Amino acid sequence: PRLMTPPEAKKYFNFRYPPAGAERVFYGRANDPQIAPYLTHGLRSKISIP
Amino acid sequence: MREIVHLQAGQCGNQIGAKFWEVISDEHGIDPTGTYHGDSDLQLERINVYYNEATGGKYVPRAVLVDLEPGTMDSVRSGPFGQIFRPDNFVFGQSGAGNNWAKGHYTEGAELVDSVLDVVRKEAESCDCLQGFQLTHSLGGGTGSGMGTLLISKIREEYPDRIMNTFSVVPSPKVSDTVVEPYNATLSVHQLVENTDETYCIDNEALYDICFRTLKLTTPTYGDLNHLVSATMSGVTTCLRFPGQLNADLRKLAVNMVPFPRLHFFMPGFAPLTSRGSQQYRALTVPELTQQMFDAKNMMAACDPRHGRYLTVAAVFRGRMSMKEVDEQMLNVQNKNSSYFVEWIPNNVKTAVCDIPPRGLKMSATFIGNSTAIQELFKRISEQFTAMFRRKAFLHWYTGEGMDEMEFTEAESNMNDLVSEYQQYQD
Amino acid sequence: MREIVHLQAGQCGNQIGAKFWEVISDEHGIDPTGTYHGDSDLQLERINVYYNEATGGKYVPRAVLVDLEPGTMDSVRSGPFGQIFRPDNFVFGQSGAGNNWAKGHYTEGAELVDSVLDVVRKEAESCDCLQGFQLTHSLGGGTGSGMGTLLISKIREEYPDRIMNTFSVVPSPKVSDTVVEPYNATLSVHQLVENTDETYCIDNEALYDICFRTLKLTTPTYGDLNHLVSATMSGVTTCLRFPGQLNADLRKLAVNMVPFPRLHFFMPGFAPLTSRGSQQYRALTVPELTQQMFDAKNMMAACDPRHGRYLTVAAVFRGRMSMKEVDEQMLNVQNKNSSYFVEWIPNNVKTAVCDIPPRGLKMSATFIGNSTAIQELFKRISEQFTAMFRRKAFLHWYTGEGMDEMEFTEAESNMNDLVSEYQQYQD
Amino acid sequence: MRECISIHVGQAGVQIGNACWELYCLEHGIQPDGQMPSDKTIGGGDDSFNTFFSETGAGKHVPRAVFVDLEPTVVDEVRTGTYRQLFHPEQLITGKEDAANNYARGHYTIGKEIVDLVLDRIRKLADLCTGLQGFLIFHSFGGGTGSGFASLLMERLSVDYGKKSKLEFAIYPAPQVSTAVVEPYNSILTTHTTLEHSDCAFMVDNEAIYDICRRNLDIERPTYTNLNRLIGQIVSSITASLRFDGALNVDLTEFQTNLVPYPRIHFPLATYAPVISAEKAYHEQLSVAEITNACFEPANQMVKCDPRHGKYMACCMLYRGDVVPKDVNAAIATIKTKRTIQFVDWCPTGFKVGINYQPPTVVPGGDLAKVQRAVCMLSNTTAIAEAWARLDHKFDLMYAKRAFVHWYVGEGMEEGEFSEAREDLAALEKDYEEVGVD
Amino acid sequence: MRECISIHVGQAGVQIGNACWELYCLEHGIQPDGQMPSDKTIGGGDDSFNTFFSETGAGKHVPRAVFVDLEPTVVDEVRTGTYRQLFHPEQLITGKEDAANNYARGHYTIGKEIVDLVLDRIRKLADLCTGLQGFLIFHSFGGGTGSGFASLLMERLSVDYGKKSKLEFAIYPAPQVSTAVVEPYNSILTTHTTLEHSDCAFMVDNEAIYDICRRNLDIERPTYTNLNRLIGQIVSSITASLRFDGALNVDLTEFQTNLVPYPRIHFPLATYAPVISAEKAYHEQLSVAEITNACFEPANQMVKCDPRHGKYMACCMLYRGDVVPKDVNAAIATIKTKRTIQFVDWCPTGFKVGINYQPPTVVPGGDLAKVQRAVCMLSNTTAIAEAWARLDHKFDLMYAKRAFVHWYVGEGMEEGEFSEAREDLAALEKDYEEVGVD
Ligand SMILES: Nc1nc2c(ncn2[C@@H]2O[C@H](COP(=O)(O)OP(=O)(O)OP(=O)(O)O)[C@@H](O)[C@H]2O)c(=O)[nH]1
Ligand SMILES: Nc1nc2c(ncn2[C@@H]2O[C@H](COP(=O)(O)OP(=O)(O)OP(=O)(O)O)[C@@H](O)[C@H]2O)c(=O)[nH]1
Ligand SMILES: Nc1nc2c(ncn2[C@@H]2O[C@H](COP(=O)(O)OP(=O)(O)OP(=O)(O)O)[C@@H](O)[C@H]2O)c(=O)[nH]1
Ligand SMILES: Nc1nc2c(ncn2[C@@H]2O[C@H](COP(=O)(O)OP(=O)(O)OP(=O)(O)O)[C@@H](O)[C@H]2O)c(=O)[nH]1
Repeated sequence: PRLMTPPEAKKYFNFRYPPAGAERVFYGRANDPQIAPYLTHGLRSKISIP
Repeated sequence: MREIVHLQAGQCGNQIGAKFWEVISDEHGIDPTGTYHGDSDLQLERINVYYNEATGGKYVPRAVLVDLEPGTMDSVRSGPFGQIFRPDNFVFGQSGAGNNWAKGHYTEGAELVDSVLDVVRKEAESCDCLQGFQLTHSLGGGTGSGMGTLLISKIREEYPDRIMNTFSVVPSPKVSDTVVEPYNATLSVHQLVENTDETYCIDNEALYDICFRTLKLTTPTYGDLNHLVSATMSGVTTCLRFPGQLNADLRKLAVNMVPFPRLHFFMPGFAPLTSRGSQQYRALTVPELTQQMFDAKNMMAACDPRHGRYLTVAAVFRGRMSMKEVDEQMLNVQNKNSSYFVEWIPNNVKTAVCDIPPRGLKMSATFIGNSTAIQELFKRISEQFTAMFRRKAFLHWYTGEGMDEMEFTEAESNMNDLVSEYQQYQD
Repeated sequence: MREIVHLQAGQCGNQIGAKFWEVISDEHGIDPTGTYHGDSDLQLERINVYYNEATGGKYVPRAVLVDLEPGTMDSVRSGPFGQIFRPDNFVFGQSGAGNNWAKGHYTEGAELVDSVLDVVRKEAESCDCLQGFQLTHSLGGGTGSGMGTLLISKIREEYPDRIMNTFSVVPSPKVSDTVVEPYNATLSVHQLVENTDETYCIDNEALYDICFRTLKLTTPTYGDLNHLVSATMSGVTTCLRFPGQLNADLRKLAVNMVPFPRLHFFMPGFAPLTSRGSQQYRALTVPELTQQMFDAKNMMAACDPRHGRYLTVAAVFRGRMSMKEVDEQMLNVQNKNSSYFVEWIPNNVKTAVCDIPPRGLKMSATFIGNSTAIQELFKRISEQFTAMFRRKAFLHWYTGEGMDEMEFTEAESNMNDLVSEYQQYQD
Repeated sequence: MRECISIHVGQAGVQIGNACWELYCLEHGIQPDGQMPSDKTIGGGDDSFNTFFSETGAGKHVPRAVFVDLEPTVVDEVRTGTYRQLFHPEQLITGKEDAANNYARGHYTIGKEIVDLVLDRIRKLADLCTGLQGFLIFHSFGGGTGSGFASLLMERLSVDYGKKSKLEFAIYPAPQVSTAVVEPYNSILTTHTTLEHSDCAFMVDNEAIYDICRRNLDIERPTYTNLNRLIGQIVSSITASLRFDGALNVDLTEFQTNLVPYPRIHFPLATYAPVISAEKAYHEQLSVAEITNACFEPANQMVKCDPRHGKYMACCMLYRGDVVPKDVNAAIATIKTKRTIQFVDWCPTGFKVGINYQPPTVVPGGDLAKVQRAVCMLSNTTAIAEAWARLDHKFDLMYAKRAFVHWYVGEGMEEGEFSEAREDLAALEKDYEEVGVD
Repeated sequence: MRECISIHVGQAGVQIGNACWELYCLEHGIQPDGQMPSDKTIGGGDDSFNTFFSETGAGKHVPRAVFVDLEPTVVDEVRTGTYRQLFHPEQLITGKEDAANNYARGHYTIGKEIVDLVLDRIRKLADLCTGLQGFLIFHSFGGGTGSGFASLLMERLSVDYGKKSKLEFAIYPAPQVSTAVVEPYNSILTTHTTLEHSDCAFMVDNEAIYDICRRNLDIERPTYTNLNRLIGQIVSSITASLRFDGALNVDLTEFQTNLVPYPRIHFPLATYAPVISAEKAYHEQLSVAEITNACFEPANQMVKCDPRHGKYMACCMLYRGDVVPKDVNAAIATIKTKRTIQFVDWCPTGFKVGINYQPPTVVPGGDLAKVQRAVCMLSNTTAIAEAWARLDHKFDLMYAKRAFVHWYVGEGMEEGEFSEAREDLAALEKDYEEVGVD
């Protein structure tokens, strides 16, 4: 069988078709090639220490 | 998101659609095998409007090919992009056409509608949210007329809330080849007006004249003429697929172009047409584009609107331009011919700017107009229909399949009403 | 644990199962010699539901072959997997059949029921605790209907606490080949309706139509038809043998399809059927599977339920799915045709999710249907009996055996009761 | 001391049970082996695990739960999983036959010979327990196995042990989605049996669980993994008071007394406010106010109920994390001043606050956010009666035409018990508006 | 404290909202990442950004504005811009269907299921706000989506919050240029719906802005980028009083009280005097005198109204930069001595002066000048009635010949609402006529 996707066509295939490992979550076109240094740090703003 | 599914019908539209489709793939850069060679993000981004995607990077067209004669389809299937189209989408009947409107409208269509309506509702369930349908066919074409008139009635009740785009070609006024064609036209255009909302009017005689005019290459192929008309349909679709502050929806345009319900018949208009030396003899500037854009010689659809006046004019511009030049060029034509519009509506121009230039040139545009130049068209057929209805020539065939002169009476009577209606509101 | 024991009867069920066990064995990956090639832990895991253990890693099929004629079994034993089949399980009669129901139900059966009963209980004692039994045969089969009717009666009192799965093929409506075939139908279905709890209905004409539609290969084998139905029986049995959050027990299912006792006849439904190009033209997506799952053309059992309505719907899904695409898809079809269900019961869907995909395709399913479409089936035969019982054709054979038309009187009376019964529940 | 016992009935109730212990072993840092590193936490089994685990001299944290099921596949499958060494094989009570979705079959045919063995586990777990505040029951109403078996055992644990709490948790039947039509039989059977013995029932619905995933979590296909992770966080949040402390400490005994107004009705609702996707909360802020605006927002609850179609009587918020009481009482006062929130005037105050300084942690390979200030909302309203009102018109038509009755009377039952429930459910419904009306 | 919430409706009004926020991030120096350098301005969110940005302890500046539109093309593309990480994903309210330039389609067909979403944003923005002096609405009269949607939204925000100010900024229709002929339809619909709820509307027109480009800025081929820069500068200057201080500080509330003479008519005109190309300003000098002659020069206004065709009522002069009252009060006194400046005698004084010491900076890659002394001229004059007078003779024609009526009545509307607007417009003109009469 053919290759699942051309090397540059994965992102739009994932975006247009959410079945990127079954119907998976895709973000916008902007973040498709961006670096993602997000999963390590925290989310909450802070705790105001008096 | 909002998508479009295409209909390919009539032995003509069998030709146009492939030419239309191969242009779009060449516009988007997909190889004939179907494996898109990704080069432009935006054409990658907005290919979903017309295509679904199979496994392995294969954009399947959402088009429906229907006919009766196999050899046309076999030639189409053996074409450069037949592999891109589906045997599922290859639907046909088990009979020859004979170029009879009613045989496909009453006899042959009866056992073929069930198949296609199932197919078109299958693809309807495949897609989520639609703008509507577009149909490529002819009004003077026997198989396209019979099936097209049938399906447009059927598609109305199933989805009366979509876009019923129609793309038909007017047969040559000087000679129709088909001598029963004025019967075929009158029957079809009768059914068309009630069921349609948009109609593209194209005549081939202008296309030959344009070939002598700017193509200058004496002996073309009809496919080249298809390459011309497809560019007109490509540009009006570049609005939807491409970004830029242009308002693209046909409804966005339809309410802008259509003043009143019965106005369905419209003329295209295309931008720079260039000959052998003029490609490097042309100073491609917005003023000279608008000049050639508003040239009575650039007319290709029916005839010169010089004999009448202009109800609605709308031109979409494609390339790296600005609001101001199109604005000043817009005001020039108002000052140029102020008297040749109607006092009914001033500022009858609608403008949309596609910032995405085509592949092969940068400065381009497309024009859609609703002028008062269609009177000559149906009045021509009026003398045709009357003289042939005068002595009911070639009638024993249509009485054989089950038709009567009474259907003809109201069809032309409806035609006569639209003759007056175009007359009163301008004259 | 809970296991399954099979019976193969009638010369069709000889060809039916023989494809069906090879389907099971190759799925589990055992060689023709019988030495299992250990590749999947889970298939080594739940093989015990159908196979017992011999010395050296050979899994004996726990099914018993019964017949009267040598040649049919001569093929299967000389067939690819006759070696894994048991000569101990090959019980047969020393007489021909004649395709006469009474001979197999009164004459030939008498000296063979003793042996088969002693056999089946021996494997019954070999195993611990069944779910029940399943049978491959034909209602239109001469020896299959004759033997099974006897055995189903005897097995009822022996073990009235298990599952009486029955898999019978309905003959071709247009031509039955056998001319006394309808007589066999009455004699079978009359006794079937009491003793059985589950019945599968299969027709070859649809299998032919399936071949023209999706197989598109013109000339198939009957083994191909055996392969198709084996895929159908395998799918419902993949539920029991394979993990995944699906509740698989037939009684877990049977209580979910059977609102009232007389509902024994059920129609199957299978998952993606593809053509020569569609394999690489198909995006294997949840909608198009379910769209193809609910296709009147993908129907294969008897006839189109469009003429009637749906009593219950139950489809089990095999592949790597989630609980929500199955959730949303039922809402789509529920809203699509809400009226074509019965107002007696809303929300008649019974879905199971098997996470262990098949070997060769990943995303699959199976559907079992109980609709209001069986009326035409026994209606069709009903005119035959009222006709051919008007003057009693072919009567001297059966009457010579000891048959009396009184038996026919109640058999038709019972079915005409079912005619109203199926009619009254929906109408 | 301060401990409890978890009960997980039916294979529907076990994969969720697997997840919570997977979650629970995380905050205690329990390695899949069953032992800590060289650090010192083991002893006579007395540390943070003593309320949840049983880490005796062997050094292995023994979970205080029984995973009982009647189909061996998944329970043997999870016995091939990751923490199966931690799990005790006969605390992983399996069954060889199912109930065919039939309440009575699981209540009469097979449960008799199994509950005694389960009782053996219960008493032999009871002896090693010291305080054992109560039981934690995970089940389902539309149980192919969960419904019938739970009913008989929750009677047997009630009759011998009628002096302690029993905490039950089940998925409510989806109002417009039903995998089968047997559930209206067994679910109403479960309701009438439980009410006179059940202590405090908490329901949830998966559709809204899915709905929130693609609302704020932005997940258009979650799984049981996430679904169990969400509810596992819920049961983790309510159990943080037993694990750690805060400004004040509360117990399930206080939960029962202060939540249920009157007998019979013991059906509050659970909600978690800081449910959000990964990337969202990073570039905003969450404080007491907006999460309190989020907590009581009518579309944030996992049960299909409109609070404006009912009236409030109880509301319990469980502030897990570091928050000062200042913004707490200020916010709820503004909530009290809110006119749309129509509490019943029978209760001037209806707010039970539980403060625990411990920040809720993430699960590795998870989808939740990493939040310090969190709240679990435990509240009851009379906007719930329409759910049973939905079920009764679902049930009344079907009983009139008596579908599937041959299945049930075939295995030895009759219609009198089915008759009992309809006026009992009528008894439930007329109680709801009478307490609803002033 | 001192803040507001900006509203950006219409794919016309979305790029302009980007540019001002782009312009805004320049003067306060926001890096596109979302955080300052190592320098300390982050905290509880209280600094120059607190009036516009919500830079919580995460350090990320959150614009207090919502971008709403109905086509995903541009919004997703600007979500592919440079500051999209700053922009909240679903404050970028996107849409999937258009109004097709139809006011009522954008007012009735699709508005219902979107306003609930944006109202959630508004309240969840309102709760975190402290003072929220009002709202900044960016829209357009000839709105394909601007017209219908803004009109519906400005209703509920008025009815639910009728105690705060509402700032309306929109492009006025071009007098003789018409890209669409349904534009007179929706425009008059917007006016009659907004005259009784809008607080203060401010109109601009493109043609004169283009005319300015090639007169003094010397650009015969500008773009939106410069166009949105100029109005982006315009709103930046009026918000400088919120940003920085001066000798005295003025607020929109004073603007409302001191500009609108009487109810209904709340339509002043804004003009910025130092609009000069870069190289011109070099070899020339700017002082209060000549720039004030320029601001009162008839052709300097961006709206096609003729000052000596009308009479003046109010005037606002926002001196942003280094100025002293001495030359300030002298120049305006000379204007009072000027005879061509014909104010209405009802107001002996009509001058509202605002000084701001902060000089208007240039923007990198821009086309403005190096301004040290600047002003926006906000004034209302009777010369505006001709524009609506242009509209009605435009409007009265096609209404007699009922062009495009089938489209609007096809989606469910009637001519009575088209009827009401004309005497409303007649009411304004006769109102405009009477107030012009002494
Ligand atoms: N394909 C094709 N069609 C042409 C060409 N020139 C004129 N036509 C006309 O296009 C019409 C449309 O084709 P169909 O609608 O498929 O015609 P039909 O229904 O099969 O019956 P006929 O019109 O008699 O051919 C034909 O009737 C031709 O008269 C050409 O060069 N190529
Ligand atoms: N094996 C087999 N059976 C078929 C085929 N096509 C139709 N059948 C029918 O399947 C039925 C079942 O076979 P059996 O029950 O074993 O037949 P029998 O009892 O020996 O007597 P007959 O039915 O008269 O053949 C037959 O009656 C055939 O009519 C086929 O291709 N192969
Ligand atoms: N609690 C729970 N429910 C699930 C899960 N997955 C699907 N469900 C739903 O919960 C229901 C489980 O009820 P039952 O099937 O009766 O469970 P049971 O009584 O233990 O018996 P089984 O049928 O073997 O599972 C199913 O109908 C599903 O719709 C899950 O992981 N956990
Ligand atoms: N405010 C603004 N207007 C623009 C810009 N560019 C062009 N325009 C004008 O603004 C008008 C846009 O109005 P509408 O077409 O009603 O905009 P909409 O209601 O958001 O919906 P669309 O029809 O899709 O644009 C156009 O007619 C242009 O003449 C721009 O960058 N900003």
